[PDB]
Amino acid sequence: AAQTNAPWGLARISSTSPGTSTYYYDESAGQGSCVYVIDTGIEASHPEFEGRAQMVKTYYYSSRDGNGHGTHCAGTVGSRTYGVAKKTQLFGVKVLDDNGSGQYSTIIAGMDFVASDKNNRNCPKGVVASLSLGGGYSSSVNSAAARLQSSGVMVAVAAGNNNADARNYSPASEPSVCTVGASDRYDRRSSFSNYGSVLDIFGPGTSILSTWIGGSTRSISGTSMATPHVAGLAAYLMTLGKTTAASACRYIADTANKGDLSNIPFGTVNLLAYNNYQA
Repeated sequence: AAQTNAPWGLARISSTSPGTSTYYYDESAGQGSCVYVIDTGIEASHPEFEGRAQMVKTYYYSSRDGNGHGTHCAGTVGSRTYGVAKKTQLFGVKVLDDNGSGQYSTIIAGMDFVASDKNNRNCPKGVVASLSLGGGYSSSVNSAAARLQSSGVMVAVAAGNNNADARNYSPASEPSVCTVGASDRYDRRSSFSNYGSVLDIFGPGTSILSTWIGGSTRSISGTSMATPHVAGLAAYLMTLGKTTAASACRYIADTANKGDLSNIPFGTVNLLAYNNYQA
């Protein structure tokens, strides 16, 4: 399948080269997989989700995305125009209030929720969790992410937007999940992107166009926008049978574009997510 005039990030993940604008992907498109977007909620009614998105859990007075951040990440995972896996199922877990903030205990509870809730969902191709969130180091947030990964969900988390070593952030520093940095359309490390030995992969993170609340769209930046590219890619690769939840991050890193990124600090992986689809 070929999506002409795709967002640069989608075109990048199916390209050996920057600077193209067509997204190439196998039509299976994540069919039969599930991605949990653990964030501010998802505006499920957005026409870009085609009835494939729904809220399954909130810890606040509403499950509605009053922020837009969770809707935007969900759109990068699986919306028809802006998504990596255009046929996956999107399950919203609202752990962040409409200010974008949330207590670690609520975030931990949401990860444990996903690790149990997947047994209530039909995900024969497998389960992914996209965690475009984080804060300071927390061994209990790390362990919650490790438990979610251990239960058979591929966990993709943002490295963080501090232009620092991700070692001091959670769940970015949990080694067993998949920590995602951000790159820009010129294959530069995003100026804000965290780095370090704990990073596993980079995805498009600068000026990412996706869905927004009120049925709209907008372009915003963050390692938080690189994560749903990797989450979506995983669900795409799992649907294709090329990897499992336990080995998806390792597979994505094995098959990534090597050494194409600039301003990658010494000791950080120079790997850019790549679906390696041959049309």
